[PDB]
Amino acid sequence: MKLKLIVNGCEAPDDYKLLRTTINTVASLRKTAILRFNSERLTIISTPKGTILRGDTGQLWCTIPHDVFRLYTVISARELNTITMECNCDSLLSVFKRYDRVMNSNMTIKLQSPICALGITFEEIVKVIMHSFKVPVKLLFRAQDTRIQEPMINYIQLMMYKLPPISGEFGSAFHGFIRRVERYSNVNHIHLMGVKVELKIIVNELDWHLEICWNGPLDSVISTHEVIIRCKDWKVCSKLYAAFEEVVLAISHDESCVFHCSLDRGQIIYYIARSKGL
Amino acid sequence: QQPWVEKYRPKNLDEVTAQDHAVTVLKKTLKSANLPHMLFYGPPGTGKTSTILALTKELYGPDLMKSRILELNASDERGISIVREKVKNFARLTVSKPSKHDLENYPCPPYKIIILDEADSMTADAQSALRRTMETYSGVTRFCLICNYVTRIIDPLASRCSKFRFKALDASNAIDRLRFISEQENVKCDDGVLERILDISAGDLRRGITLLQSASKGAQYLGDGKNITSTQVEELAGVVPHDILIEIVEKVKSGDFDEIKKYVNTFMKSGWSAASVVNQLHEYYITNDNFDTNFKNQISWLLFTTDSRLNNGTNEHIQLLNLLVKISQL
Amino acid sequence: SLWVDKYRPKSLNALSHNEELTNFLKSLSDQPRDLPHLLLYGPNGTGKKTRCMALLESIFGPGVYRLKIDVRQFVTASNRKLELNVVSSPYHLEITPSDMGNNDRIVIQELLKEVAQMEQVDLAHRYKCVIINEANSLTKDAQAALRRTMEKYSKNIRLIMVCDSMSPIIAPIKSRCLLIRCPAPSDSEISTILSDVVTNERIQLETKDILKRIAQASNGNLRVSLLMLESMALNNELALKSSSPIIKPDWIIVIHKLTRKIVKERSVNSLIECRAVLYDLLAHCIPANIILKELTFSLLDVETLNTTNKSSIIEYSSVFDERLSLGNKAIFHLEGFIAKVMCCLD
Amino acid sequence: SKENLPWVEKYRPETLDEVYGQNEVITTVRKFVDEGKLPHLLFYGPPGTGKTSTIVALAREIYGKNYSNMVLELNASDDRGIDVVRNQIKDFASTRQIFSKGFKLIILDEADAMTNAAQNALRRVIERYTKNTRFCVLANYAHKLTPALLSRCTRFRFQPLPQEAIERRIANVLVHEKLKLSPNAEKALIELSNGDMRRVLNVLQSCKATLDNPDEDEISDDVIYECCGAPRPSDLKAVLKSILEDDWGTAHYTLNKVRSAKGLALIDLIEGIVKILEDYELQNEETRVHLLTKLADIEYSISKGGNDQIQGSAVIGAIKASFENETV
Ligand SMILES: Nc1ncnc2c1ncn2[C@@H]1O[C@H](COP(=O)(O)OP(=O)(O)OP(O)(O)=S)[C@@H](O)[C@H]1O
Ligand SMILES: Nc1ncnc2c1ncn2[C@@H]1O[C@H](COP(=O)(O)OP(=O)(O)OP(O)(O)=S)[C@@H](O)[C@H]1O
Ligand SMILES: Nc1ncnc2c1ncn2[C@@H]1O[C@H](COP(=O)(O)OP(=O)(O)O)[C@@H](O)[C@H]1O
Ligand SMILES: [Mg+2]
Ligand SMILES: [Mg+2]
Repeated sequence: MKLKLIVNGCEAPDDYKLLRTTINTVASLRKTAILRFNSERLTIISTPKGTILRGDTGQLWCTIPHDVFRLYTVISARELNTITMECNCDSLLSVFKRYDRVMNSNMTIKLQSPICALGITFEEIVKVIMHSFKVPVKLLFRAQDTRIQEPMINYIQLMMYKLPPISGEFGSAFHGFIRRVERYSNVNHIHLMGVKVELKIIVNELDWHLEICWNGPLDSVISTHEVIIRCKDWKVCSKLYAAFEEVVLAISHDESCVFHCSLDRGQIIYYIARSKGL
Repeated sequence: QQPWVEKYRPKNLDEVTAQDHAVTVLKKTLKSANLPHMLFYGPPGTGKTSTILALTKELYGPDLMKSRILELNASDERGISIVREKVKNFARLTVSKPSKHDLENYPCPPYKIIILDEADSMTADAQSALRRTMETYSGVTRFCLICNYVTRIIDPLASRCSKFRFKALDASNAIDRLRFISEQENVKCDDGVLERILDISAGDLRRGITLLQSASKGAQYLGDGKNITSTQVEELAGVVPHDILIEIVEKVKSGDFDEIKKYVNTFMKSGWSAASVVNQLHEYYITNDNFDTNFKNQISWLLFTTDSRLNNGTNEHIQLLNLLVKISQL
Repeated sequence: SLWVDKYRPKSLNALSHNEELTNFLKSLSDQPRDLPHLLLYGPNGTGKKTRCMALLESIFGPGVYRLKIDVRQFVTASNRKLELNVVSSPYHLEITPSDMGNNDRIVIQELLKEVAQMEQVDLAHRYKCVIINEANSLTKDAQAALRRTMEKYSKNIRLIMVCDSMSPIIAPIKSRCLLIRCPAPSDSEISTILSDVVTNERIQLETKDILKRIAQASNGNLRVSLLMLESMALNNELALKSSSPIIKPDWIIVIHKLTRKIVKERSVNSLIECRAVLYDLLAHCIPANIILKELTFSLLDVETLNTTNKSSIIEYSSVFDERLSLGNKAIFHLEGFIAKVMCCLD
Repeated sequence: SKENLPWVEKYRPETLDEVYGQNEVITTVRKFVDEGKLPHLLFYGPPGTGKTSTIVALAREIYGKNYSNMVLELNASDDRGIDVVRNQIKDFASTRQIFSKGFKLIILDEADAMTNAAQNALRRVIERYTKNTRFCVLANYAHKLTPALLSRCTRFRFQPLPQEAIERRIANVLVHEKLKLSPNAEKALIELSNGDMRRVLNVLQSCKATLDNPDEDEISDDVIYECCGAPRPSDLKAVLKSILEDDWGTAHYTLNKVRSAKGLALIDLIEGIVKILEDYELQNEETRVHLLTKLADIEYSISKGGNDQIQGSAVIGAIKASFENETV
């Protein structure tokens, strides 16, 4: 087995930023993240695999291609040279932000120090300054990788919604509409709603029945469809929408909300489970 | 799927058994619109929450219910401030309009119901606050107070609220309901059982249903495919076997203090419940023809005192030993 | 680790002292979906918590024993900070509301209504159990919230509360639970468990009678007997003889000395000395109910007292235990019991 | 929409002529109105005896149309701390009257729920602004009122309603609802009321609801007892006879059979037996002491809950034991 990759911020700022976007999202969701270092792609998974006293059920499954990495030499004894690896997200955030600060030369990562470690090496010029980092990781086995499977979603009630891009006339407007739910301190369970189109965020309280809507023209990727979710999931959704041009919002009637984000490819899907039954 | 108590909770007023008085009054109120303020009281597991939920459903339907009902129970704060603000605000609220479907399918009387379950846990200050809130808004809001102990409800609120006493569910009262539940869950019971279940569960159908479910689970785990006997029911209901009780009686008869002390030590090592053995001793002694009237008077007062002391969360060992020693000197 | 924890049965098949209770637990755990609310009541130290954990392992599989402890903060009416420790594993929760005093109602409301409403969907929905140790210590206000909490939110949460002498548990709570009686082991089973422990621990044993002595001296208390076994194992260089003394806790010895003094010298100055001893006992957080119980059952073991004195002692003990239940200061009732005993003995 | 209301707040008197029972209080307040002088009143009595009805009818009679801006009514449902008394009550009873003239009214319903600080503040408001404002204090418990507050108020005591007042109100309600009532049902209702009219109206509403056709069928004592769930007098007499005369086993069997025939409660039987025994002429005097003490203990224990069979046998044993002194 051997793991090494070559990532340069300058050659492709977009995919490097997509990589940093992912690291932060998986850090914000919870600690640790599974790095399914397949020989031909990388999938970064942050799953509860559940919750007892917190409510953590959100699962993010980001797929990034191998072509994003300049060099993606990955070999092992598993099928199609699969290395799955769990590492604390704080250290990976620190490594990536340090490399970004230095860039603001290539970044070299090799699997070098059960409990293994990774090695991040890159050079800074002000003069020659070398920056070496070692994040403690764990060599997860194939058996533990088998039980990590993305949630299959039905298509009998999963209506899709093509949200307007972040850049353009509607970019700031839709961002404001998404974030308008964040200006109240009693909003924990938002209630999405879709009528066949309009996107209504409904807040239920004894004070006053708030009914935020979206009057702008909205399209569908292709009947009511209402899903109650927590507010942290919506914060993650807004952060995803901020850095994603193409975003798909899929709703399962009284079930779950699927936030599909693409970068034409590096794709991000956020699985959100209903908090309350309507 | 679910525990049989929550699975077989009545959904309409027809399913509620043995409480005919209150249920007919409420059913007649269905076709009228002058529902009073109701005070539901009775022993535990007698069908009060079931009755109020069934009535509220029959009144409003699943849709209007969420907008025309406010429920407060002991799991939420119900202080004087809460009673003065939240309950008064809900009573002040105008009656939400019904929809077309609600207007045609359900009766939808022109008022809202405030259900205060576990009202015996409210301080007298909160009830005093509730007095005029109940009164001055009687044309727009109806109040339901549910409790086990009426004496915890202050006299003004007991006067304002119409009183609906729920009878204890004996064998005769709830035998049909227990048979219904047993047959629908495919429970094979020997004759005599389903009456022992209701005799052990004195005035409590929740306890009887849970006992039946536990007996069914045992008989299913056995895989033997035989009926449930009364002995099994008494075993898993916490009833002391007749032989142990007979030994207790015989050691009391020979009034030696040390023998009784040693036997009580071993018996309390056996983990029995002092209330249950005290009850069984009551049955044995008061129904026995071998004792005279004077002995029965003294034993009745001793058992009453022991039961009252045990109801106060005292030490079961000390109370039982004192009771048995007192009986030995009678 | 202690021998009580080192040899704790981690499975429903590893429990080897009651059998019939194990059969009932297996019957309950065959179909976990329709599991009711349970109430385990029996003498202290018999193994009720072990039975609960074995049932939880039977239902949710191994992993219920991976306990994570976290401190969660509360606020009372007077806005003071309270810190309850919640021993939380996956698939179940442990709460000891008695860690707070009369302020356990806010815990039983906030912490438990939080999880009762919060569902456990992750499309599949499971019910997460909650264990309430020492259900007797609830103050009739936590139980009133408890009853509706578990009646209405049964679909998402299940309650398994352990207790001994469930008389201070209110009728609505008892009616809402399946009553599981856990009797204490006989001396033979305690001796067998101790034999297995010493065999796995390589302690040299002279004779098997010194295990029956431990079992009899522990009064059907598995944990107490195992702690005695470890004590005489580490105080005799891992070689136990019939000369090895039966060791009892310090407060038990103090109570026996107090009994001897009360029987011997009966005056107001003796009453004051007894008050000093009782204050020393209360300074060690020994609950007054068990202080009175041990005092009574040590005074009833004195052979110099006739039947009249013993009957008077038990009557006064019952009266003052009821007084202690409804009281606020324990010293009044302890001193009253001792004074009545000293006045009746002479 | 007065047909959409419970019978209690549907037959609430609107005029002073409709408040029955309290002849003397009504006559005196009518004289106070006629003479033009109204003192600071204090209405005290049991619940449901006509205090709020009387004060509201009196205020309506004094200010027929200006009632909204002439009367300030406060009750336990409104906060009445030191600040409320200092600000709201003082500012109301410190400003000139509306329309031509008059005196302002401040009704304090359930004033025993007020703290001592609020009453201590209120006393000087009462004594200082009495020229143009009069107070009415309504209270069920007079021990919660400061002695100064009681001093500066004119006391009117509302007795529990007599038989005649309840009979007249029952006749009015029967005429209004086209209901019938047997004389035995009238007696049963009188006895269960215990000087309360709200109880009468609630029981009558439940009796109308019980009847299959409330336009043809009457209400007998059987319907009264079935709906209210109380023991018939015959049942109480039979239980007491079995306890006093028969042996222990048959007395216990009779108690259980009588209880299970109609699902009677033991507390109702205890109260009925106490009412029956209060007429008994006991000859040992220690028979009464034992009865009263034991039955009060049993009633208290019942109130706290517990074993019903144990409590019933305790009742039987307490009665038989006490009546042992009678023959002595
Ligand atoms: N009359 C009845 N008919 C049918 N089921 C009943 C009846 N009384 C009780 N039950 C059953 O008893 C269980 C709980 O009864 P509830 O009425 O909800 O509780 P409860 O009467 O309020 O007792 P509390 O709340 O402890 S005072 C449910 O499973 C009901 O089905
Ligand atoms: N003298 C009376 N004449 C006619 N109806 C009466 C009389 N007294 C009471 N009532 C009835 O009892 C109902 C409520 O009694 P109220 O007088 O309003 O209450 P209350 O007398 O103030 O008792 P409290 O102290 O407030 S609980 C009224 O709506 C009437 O129907
Ligand atoms: N069947 C058994 N076999 C071996 N040890 C047991 C058994 N049952 C209980 N024990 C031991 O008893 C000790 C204390 O029991 P515990 O579960 O604490 O009782 P309780 O639930 O009354 O507190 C535990 O450390 C456990 O090892
Ligand atoms: Mg209830
Ligand atoms: Mg009033």
